[PDB]
Amino acid sequence: KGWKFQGEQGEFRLEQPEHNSYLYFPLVNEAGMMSAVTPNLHGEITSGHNTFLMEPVSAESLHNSKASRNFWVFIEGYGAWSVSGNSARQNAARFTGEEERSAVEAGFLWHAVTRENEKAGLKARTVSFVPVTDDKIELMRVTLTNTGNAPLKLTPTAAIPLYGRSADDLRDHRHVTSLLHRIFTSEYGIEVQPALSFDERGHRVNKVTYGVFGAEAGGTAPAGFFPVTEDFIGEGGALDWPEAVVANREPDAQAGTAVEGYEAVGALRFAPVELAPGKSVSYVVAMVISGDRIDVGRYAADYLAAGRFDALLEQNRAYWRDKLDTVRFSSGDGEQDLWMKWVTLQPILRRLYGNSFLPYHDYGRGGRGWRDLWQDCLALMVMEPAEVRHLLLNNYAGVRMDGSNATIIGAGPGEFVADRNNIPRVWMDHGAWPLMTTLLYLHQSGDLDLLFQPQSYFRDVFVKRCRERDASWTPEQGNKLLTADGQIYEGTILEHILLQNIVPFFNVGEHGNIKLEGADWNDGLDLAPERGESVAFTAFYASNLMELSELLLELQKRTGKDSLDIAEEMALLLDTLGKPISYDSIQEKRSLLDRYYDAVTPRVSGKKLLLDIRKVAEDLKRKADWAVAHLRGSEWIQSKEGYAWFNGYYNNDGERVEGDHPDGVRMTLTGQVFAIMGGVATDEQTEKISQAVNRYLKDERIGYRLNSRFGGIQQNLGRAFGFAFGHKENGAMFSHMTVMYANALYKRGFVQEGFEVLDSIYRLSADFENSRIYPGVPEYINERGRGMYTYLTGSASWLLLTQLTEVYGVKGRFGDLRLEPKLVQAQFDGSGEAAVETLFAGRMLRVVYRNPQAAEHGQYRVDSVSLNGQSVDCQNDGAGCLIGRSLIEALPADGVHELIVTLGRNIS
Amino acid sequence: KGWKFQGEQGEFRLEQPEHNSYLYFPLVNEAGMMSAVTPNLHGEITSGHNTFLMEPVSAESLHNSKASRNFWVFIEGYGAWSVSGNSARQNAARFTGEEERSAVEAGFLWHAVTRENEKAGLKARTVSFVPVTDDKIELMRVTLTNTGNAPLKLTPTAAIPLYGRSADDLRDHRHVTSLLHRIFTSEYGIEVQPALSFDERGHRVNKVTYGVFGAEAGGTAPAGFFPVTEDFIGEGGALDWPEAVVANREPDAQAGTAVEGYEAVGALRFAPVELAPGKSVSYVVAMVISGDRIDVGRYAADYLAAGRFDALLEQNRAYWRDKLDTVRFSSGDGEQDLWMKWVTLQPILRRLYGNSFLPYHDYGRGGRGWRDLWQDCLALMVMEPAEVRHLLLNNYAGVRMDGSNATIIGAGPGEFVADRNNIPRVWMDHGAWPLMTTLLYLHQSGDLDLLFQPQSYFRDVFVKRCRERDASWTPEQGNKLLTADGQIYEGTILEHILLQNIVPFFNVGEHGNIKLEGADWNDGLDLAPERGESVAFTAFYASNLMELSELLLELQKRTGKDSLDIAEEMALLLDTLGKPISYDSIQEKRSLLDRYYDAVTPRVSGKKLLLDIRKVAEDLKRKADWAVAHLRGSEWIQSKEGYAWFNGYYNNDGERVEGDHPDGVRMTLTGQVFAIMGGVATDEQTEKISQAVNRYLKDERIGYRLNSRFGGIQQNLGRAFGFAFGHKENGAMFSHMTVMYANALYKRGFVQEGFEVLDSIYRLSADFENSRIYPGVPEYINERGRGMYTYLTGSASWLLLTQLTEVYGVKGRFGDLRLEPKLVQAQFDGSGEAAVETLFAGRMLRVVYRNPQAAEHGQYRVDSVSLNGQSVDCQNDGAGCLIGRSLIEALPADGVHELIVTLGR
Ligand SMILES: [Cl-]
Ligand SMILES: [Cl-]
Ligand SMILES: [Cl-]
Ligand SMILES: [Cl-]
Repeated sequence: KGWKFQGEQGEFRLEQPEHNSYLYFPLVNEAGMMSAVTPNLHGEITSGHNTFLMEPVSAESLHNSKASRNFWVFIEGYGAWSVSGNSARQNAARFTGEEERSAVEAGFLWHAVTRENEKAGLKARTVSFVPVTDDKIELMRVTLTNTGNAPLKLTPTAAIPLYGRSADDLRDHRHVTSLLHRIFTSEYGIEVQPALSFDERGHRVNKVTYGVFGAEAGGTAPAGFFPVTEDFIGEGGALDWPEAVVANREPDAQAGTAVEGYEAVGALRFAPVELAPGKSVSYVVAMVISGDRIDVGRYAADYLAAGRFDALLEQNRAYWRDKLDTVRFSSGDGEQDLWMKWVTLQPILRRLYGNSFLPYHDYGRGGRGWRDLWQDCLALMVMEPAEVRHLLLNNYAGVRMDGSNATIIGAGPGEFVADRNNIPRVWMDHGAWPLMTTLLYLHQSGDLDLLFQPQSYFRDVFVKRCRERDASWTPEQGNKLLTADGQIYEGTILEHILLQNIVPFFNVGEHGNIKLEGADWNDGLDLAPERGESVAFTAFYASNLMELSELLLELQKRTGKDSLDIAEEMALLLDTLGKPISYDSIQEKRSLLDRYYDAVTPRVSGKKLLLDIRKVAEDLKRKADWAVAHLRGSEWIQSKEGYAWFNGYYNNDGERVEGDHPDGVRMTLTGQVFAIMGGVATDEQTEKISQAVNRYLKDERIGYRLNSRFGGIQQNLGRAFGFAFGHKENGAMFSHMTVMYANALYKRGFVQEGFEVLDSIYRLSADFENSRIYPGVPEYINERGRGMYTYLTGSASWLLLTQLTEVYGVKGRFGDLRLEPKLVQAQFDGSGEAAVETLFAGRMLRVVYRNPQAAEHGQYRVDSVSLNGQSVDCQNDGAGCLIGRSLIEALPADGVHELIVTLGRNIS
Repeated sequence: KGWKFQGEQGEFRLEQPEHNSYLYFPLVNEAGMMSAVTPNLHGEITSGHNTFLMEPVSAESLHNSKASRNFWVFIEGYGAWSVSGNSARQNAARFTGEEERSAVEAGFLWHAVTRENEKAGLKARTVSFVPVTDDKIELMRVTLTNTGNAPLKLTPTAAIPLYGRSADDLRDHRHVTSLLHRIFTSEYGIEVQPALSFDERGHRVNKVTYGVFGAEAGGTAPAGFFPVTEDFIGEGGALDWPEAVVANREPDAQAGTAVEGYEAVGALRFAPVELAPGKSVSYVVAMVISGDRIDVGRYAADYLAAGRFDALLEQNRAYWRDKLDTVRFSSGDGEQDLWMKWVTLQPILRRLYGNSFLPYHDYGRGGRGWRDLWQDCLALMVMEPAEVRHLLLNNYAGVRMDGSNATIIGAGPGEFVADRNNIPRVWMDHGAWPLMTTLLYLHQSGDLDLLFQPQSYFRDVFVKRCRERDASWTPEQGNKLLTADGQIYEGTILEHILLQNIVPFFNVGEHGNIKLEGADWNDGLDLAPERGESVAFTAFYASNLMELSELLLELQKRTGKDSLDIAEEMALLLDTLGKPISYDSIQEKRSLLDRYYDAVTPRVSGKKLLLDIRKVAEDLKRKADWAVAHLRGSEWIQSKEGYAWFNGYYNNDGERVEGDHPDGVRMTLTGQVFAIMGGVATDEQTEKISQAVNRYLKDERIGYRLNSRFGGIQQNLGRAFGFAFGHKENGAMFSHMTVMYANALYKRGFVQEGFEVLDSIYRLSADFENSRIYPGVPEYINERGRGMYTYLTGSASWLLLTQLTEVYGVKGRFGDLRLEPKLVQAQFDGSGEAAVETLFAGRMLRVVYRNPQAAEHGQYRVDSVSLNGQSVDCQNDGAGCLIGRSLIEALPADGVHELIVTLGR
């Protein structure tokens, strides 16, 4: 019943594709055309929240709305027929065993729908893609073929239903705003340019223009048009059975006609044609969004002229092949290797959609959040590392002097927007992710000097981590932290990082773990700001502080830096250097944090202290050691049944969330992941955690759940518990957290367990009968096994990163290349090999692991390593081998350089 | 081919009704169930913005969404079939000449869709109505009849697609919010009660429950259910072709099943049945919204038991017949008389829908605006007068001490909400409508003492007609104007009225007419707050001031009141009493108004002056005379062609809006109406205005336009000009203003002209081929002749009122009954009669005008008047005859009392 890969480049085919609800496929470009296309050509087309070409949709629209893209043929002796099956007549064959043969084929990045009218002897194939040009444009090519024994007489009509305004107008002033429409017909099609826009921006003049144009393959313009939706469908008609097509009416309008005040359709009537047996005719349709009236002449020459569609499709295929060839996996599981190419696409899709504008993602307006700033750097480090350094530098401008950060991202490089009107949430984990991302950069690049670049701090009306409003703020101060004498304060990137991690350490709740604030990574743990605690992310901050300590000593060891320049007020938080407070006292830690807040609000002095890098490291290690001992001694729990794991949470009544409970044990995956990843969990505790996970969270049908079932809503904890169990942030297999769990297991050497987790995600995703999704990893697998919120999920970045840097084990260590395979025997192919092609230190490498002895992980070691046909010496034997960055950089820039790692068995 | 009336109570029928786009019919009750139903059973069902049972829709949804109410029959030998024609199979017959025979019949207040499957020998009839009980409920009865020669085997499935949450979720978090759904099945159907609500109110616990229940005619419960929409439609299915029906699957769920996290459908599978030739089976479906989980047992007993649908439908018919029988017209145009019964319904509909929740009305959230507070009193004064006095008193609490008013209406009696976050618009005409409404009340009731009742004034952060923010404001001031000593200030209703009308007099622009502010009645004249002027409403205020003057002298003449108690600071604005300023000086009028504003901001002193009622009247007449002379002398314009009329507007560049212009003369209807109505236009000017209207605004196809064509957007005037010409506030036949034009013409004795106007509205509305609406008056007739924004339009209140008080001429004069017919000869029936049944001074009267000499208007007069078979004396010959209120009040309370007015030459 499912899709099947064809060829070796990731192309797939699915038979009878409209027999599955809710399917859609993405077409997008950098210019900003963002489309979704279903098996009957429904979906949406937009350049932003305020500029939808086709009507904004959600999931239920995909079956319930008749307004798909469409292309009609009026077939002599048969009548009206949709090339995608979206007509009332064709839809009425569903569930009667009389459905027409159909298929979807797709690739990088294009989509093809096929259909056969056996009765009439007609076949159609409709190819959709977004060209890789600088226009906001989607193209469609319909090819019709006479498969029968006699000539067919056909009258074609393209029909792209238009919306042409803000999603704010979907219902609210939907009809009123239709009165603002202005339609202009020209030789090749229809433009709609509303006179005004009425939406949440207010009432303004509009110039944005939405166009539908078309031509025959040979360049011939349409014979005429039906630009007005109500006239096209006819009195009592609809877009899946429109009178103009069904009664084969003469066109309403020719070129040069203007019509005002009506909903519009890009309905293009082509000349009738006699199609000989075995012959084809094709039509090209272009859907365009532009900032002003369209130069229809240029668009016709560029997109509709004979041969342009085909040339541009080849350009699309080459551009996407080039983007995705930066990472290629090769293993014994060829299907998973191909599925991984789709995973590899997803991080790009998230960037170019702004996590929005696909049917399930029905609320996004295309912006970026704080998390995205750091997360987007993960795939880029592997696939396109040139801009990573600049992004990281810019991102740190968003940090406040209390360690919190701006939460609305602006247009410009390192631009952040203050909202003085809405009191914003603080997410307690926002300070943890930046160091994780930045450390990866440091280890891939070797660019330790990034840490000493200067950067400003964000400043707005909100102080003491949004606990109060500063009465002294003005528009005249601007959005940057100021010194006493009025200058923009600048500190090192490292100063920003230290602040982000040290502040949460002191911001403890009544049970001594770091406060939940408005939520952590689970945005649905939003109802415990007063007394909630994220033990889960206390582990992450503990680990961050420890890594920082190690980082600083390594900076001294490598850079020779003996000193750190830090704002003088931050010396209060590095209490180990002066008069140390008791970290066992919640009162003392909170009081100290209050003194710090007072010292830096509204302004800093601008004086900096130069502090011994070892002494700062020592302070960070004291904090980290304290947190580790506290978590192990106070937050390690056990059920009566005998399983044990880490409590992740305290609720808004100050109660421990996890453990035994009426109606079942309560456990969270999030409470385990960072404990494992960061080392708070001992090896023994990690083994025990994995047993508890497998007992309480691992579902036989849907895999590793985010949490076990809490009965009913949990109004002292979060809105997540209002979702049905097994959906979204309540107990679904939430891919992002599950992948991080696997990553954590691989990091700690629990390779078979890690493998099981990663393999479960793939198996679930690829089990089409239940998942009902195309190749890729979804945001979650739900209670019924369905894949939900496709393509845009951050889990793809983590899956890609984990497969590369943990499973195949190709990763940087201070700029040097560390190779440490964690492949299991089953992953090696019929030639005893598994390989990855990957970019490192500006060179493309094919890292090939040879396991001729077919040893399991734990039974093998690196016997020898060769590069470009020559022996490489390595500065390690245990763990894995380490190759100096110079040897990579010395390779030629052109071509793929093969690096062969031969694996042999262990002695004794 | 249009609708046709059947019988004499306003019931109509339309053949092949789904052959027309966008049709819908309203079903509503006082309890708050608000529904729309189309010929294929689409539309919507809601109790408010946040509590939609069926998905929120606009006009395009009515064809584009498959999620109609539906009822399916799986017919052995034929397969799946929709009783309303909404299946993929049946829709595919449209435009092929193979469509099934169908009809809509409707009445007060119910709807019936019929359909025939000729192939199978099956007929269906589906009746929808909202019971007039205290529940928020819609009922549906489907009756199936075997019209063939052999038994039919039928499997029925009701299917009401559910939404069950806020319109805010239509797309935004549509899917996320589906995860909050909780579905519960019981013996008689399906309940959906979301665990939480996520909408513009925030994230909250929800208890509201949406139910779909059903039974066979005899009370037998459904055999089972398909509560989950995706399971009902099946993989790749849709609501117009759902697998559960099409493949005739066994039910997914029985009573006692709970399902969480999925969009829901009220899909009720009834037991299969063998239907004999000629025989019928019926099913009843109930759609319910409740504040908490539904007592399904009680609903089954009350709504699903054998015979309850029929009893409740009869109760519905009797309730609505009783509401609408308060006004009945009878003339030579029987069809118009019946169409007027639908017009008579509309003011009730506007109240019970809150001008919202019908497909075209896709933005209203069910509240009331300032205008509604006064406008709603119009229909109530003639249909249901008991609460009118209380409403009027409460409404005046919303006036600020600068004559402006609150624009957000609250929950409680005379509750008004401060806006606070948005700097709000001031609508310059908001102060004019209250006196108009109140004067009508005074003349219908005789209750002159209303004018002396005390009332507070509204107070918020906005002062000087929202030109500045009060620096002294806090939450601790509260929502009411305070005295110097800290007391809530109270002034008479008359004080409020005087203020509302005197302030605009001084608030003049650079050309000397009253400032446009954020708009007048045309809400789309919103882009000239700095320099715009509404000459149009300057005429209305001029007339109001003159009527006030007359009112005060009449108060003295009747009440014996020699004094008016008025806040001392308002004496500044009655400058005729002290040191008069020059009304010819814009500077002096504005300066004086500034001194007044300063005197009452932030507080009044609380001291009142007693002022001679004649002297106040004299001040008001001076103002009114000044305004009249200024408008006649400065705003009367003429085109080069020789037509002449009143300029209505100055734009934000201080330019005169109307007159000759490149690409065509610019004229507004609004600039004429109040000039005529209020007397600013002389009789000569009124004749000339009517010629100019007919020349520039009267379209042969669509009737009296609101304005002539201004080419392109007009960003120094208003957003209205961004609408396509002939739509909404840009040049459509906008019924409300056109009716007021007619009213104005009748008032001034231009009866043939008035008749033409009113008759055009009817003809346009009833020309179904173009209008494509059911009986009633629409908000506008558009460029293509289509009726738009049906049912809820305030034009119905004006049409009703004008037909009663001007055309038939049955109106109050200080509580006495004045009869002054303005019927044309063609309006009299074959017996030479035209009549109106109407409620006056608490009695139902049938006023019959007999015109045996067939005289035209202007050629006839009142020869004699008789009441219940006895001669009535009249205290008037000129204008019309006047009957003392006592003679009416002395009549018996039960029954309709006939009052025969014989007309001679
Ligand atoms: Cl067929
Ligand atoms: Cl956003
Ligand atoms: Cl058929
Ligand atoms: Cl509202």
